[PDB]
Amino acid sequence: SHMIFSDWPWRHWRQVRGETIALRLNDEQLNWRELCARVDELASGFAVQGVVEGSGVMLRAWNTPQTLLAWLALLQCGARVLPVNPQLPQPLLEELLPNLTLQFALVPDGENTFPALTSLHIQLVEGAHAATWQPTRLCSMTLTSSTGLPKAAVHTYQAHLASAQGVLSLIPFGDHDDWLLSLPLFHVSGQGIMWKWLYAGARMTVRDKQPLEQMLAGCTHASLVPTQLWRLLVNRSSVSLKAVLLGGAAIPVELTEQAREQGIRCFCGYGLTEFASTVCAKEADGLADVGSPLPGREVKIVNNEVWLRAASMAEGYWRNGQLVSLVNDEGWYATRDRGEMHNGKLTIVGRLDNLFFSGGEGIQPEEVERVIAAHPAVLQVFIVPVADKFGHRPVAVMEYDHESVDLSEWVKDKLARFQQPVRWLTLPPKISRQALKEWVQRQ
Ligand SMILES: Nc1ncnc2c1ncn2[C@@H]1O[C@H](COS(=O)(=O)NC(=O)CCC(=O)c2ccccc2C(=O)O)[C@@H](O)[C@H]1O
Ligand SMILES: [Mg+2]
Repeated sequence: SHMIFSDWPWRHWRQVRGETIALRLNDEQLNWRELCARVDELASGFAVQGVVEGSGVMLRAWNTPQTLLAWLALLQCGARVLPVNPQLPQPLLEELLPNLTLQFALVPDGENTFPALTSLHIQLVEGAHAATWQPTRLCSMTLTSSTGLPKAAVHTYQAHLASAQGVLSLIPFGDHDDWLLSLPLFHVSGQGIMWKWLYAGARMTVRDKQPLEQMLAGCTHASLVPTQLWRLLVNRSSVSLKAVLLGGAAIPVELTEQAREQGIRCFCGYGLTEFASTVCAKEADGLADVGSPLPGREVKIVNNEVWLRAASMAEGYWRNGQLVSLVNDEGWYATRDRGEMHNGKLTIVGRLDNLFFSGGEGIQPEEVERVIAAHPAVLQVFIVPVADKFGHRPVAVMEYDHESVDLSEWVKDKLARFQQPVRWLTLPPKISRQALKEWVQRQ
C-alpha cells in the first residue's frame, strides 16, 4: 500500500481532512489545520531570518514540542537539517561543522556557541512561508556513531517516506492510532516515527521527557530500544499498547515473551542510520533471526558480511559540499555487520569491529551476550575484552532484574570454556563499546 503526496504531508492531510486530530503536544491536541498554522508561524519566522531552500541548519536540541515544530518549519523552508544530540562535546562539533556546509544554528533550549554560524531564533510571524514540495529534495543530515569521527548521512524526503512505506507494510498503524515520539529526532529511529506518522496520516504524541509509562498515556505505538521496554515490564506499568517496534541492538526472546505476557505485541527490526531506520523486520516469534527484508529492500551476505540496497538509502555522506557515495564497486552498501541468511531471513551475528581474539579463538561479544541474555534475571549484558599476559580475555559487564546473580556455573553448559567471563562486573551508572573497554581496564 502506497501513499502519494500532493503537498507537504502535513498540508496534504490538512486538505484531505484538516479537522481530524493530528498531534498531541503534551496535553494539547491539534488538528491538521492547527498544526499547519503553527508550522507556518515558525517557517515564516525562519524565512525572515534568511533561511532559504538548501540552507544548512544545525538543530542542537532534545525532543520537545518546540523541537518537533522547528523541524517541520525548517523542512517547509526547504532547509537541509542537521539535528544534533546536545550531549556531543563542543570540541567534537568544531571538527565536524566546517565540513557540513552550515550557515545557521538553532539552539532553542540554550545558546549558539559557533560564531561561524548565524544564530537562529524561534520567531512567530505571519503568514505561511513554504518552499515547493519536492520528494527528491535533500531533507536530513544524520550523524553516525564509533570508527572515528561521525559522518553525516544525507537523506531525501523520498527516502524517509520509502522507509515508512516499508515498515508500515508490516506494522498495522490505523488512522486513530497514536505513535509516541519515544526516541531522539537526532537519530533515525526518532525521525522514522515522525515520518511513519505523516505517511499514515494518523497521530503522534510529543511529550517533555518524563517516565516512559507517563509519556505513553493514550499512545498505541512506540519505537523502543530493549532497555526501555525492559523498564516498562519490570515496573509492570499500566500501558495500552497495540504495537512496539524494537531495534538498535539484538532483541532477546525473553524480553519479547515477557512483553506478550503483559499484552504488548512486539515487532523486531534491523535498521541503520544509512538507511533512515528499519531494513529487515518481523513480528516477534521466539526465534533469533530479524526477519526478512521489507518491501523494496535487498540483503545479501558476502564473506559473512551483510550487504544492503534499499530505496531508503542515503544519497551519500556529506563532505565539504560534495556527496560521497555510500555504495561499493557493485552498488551495495557494506554494513560491516556480520550476518547469516536462512529461508530468506537475516540473522545478525555482530559487528566485525567488536570481534576480538583470546588465545587464538575469536570471540564475538554479541554471540556470547545473546546466550547470557537467556537468563530470567538478566536485563543487560555486555561482553568486553580485557588485556592479558592470552592477548585478551572476556569480561561480563551486567545489569540484573533486582540484585546480582552468579552465572559462572549456569554458563558452563552454554558457552565454550574460552567464552566464559574471567570476571563478572556491574554496569556503572546506545552504550559506546569503546568507553566500555576503557572502564573495564581501569578496574
Ligand atoms: N536487530 C538488531 N540486532 C543486532 N544489531 C542490530 C540490530 N538492529 C540494529 N543493530 C545494530 O545497530 C547498527 C545500526 O546502528 S545505527 O546506525 O545507530 N542505527 C540504528 O541503530 C537504528 C535503529 C532504529 O532505527 C530503531 C531503534 C529502535 C526502535 C526502532 C528503530 C527503527 O525504527 O528501526 C546496525 O548496523 C547493527 O550493528
Ligand atoms: Mg503548514
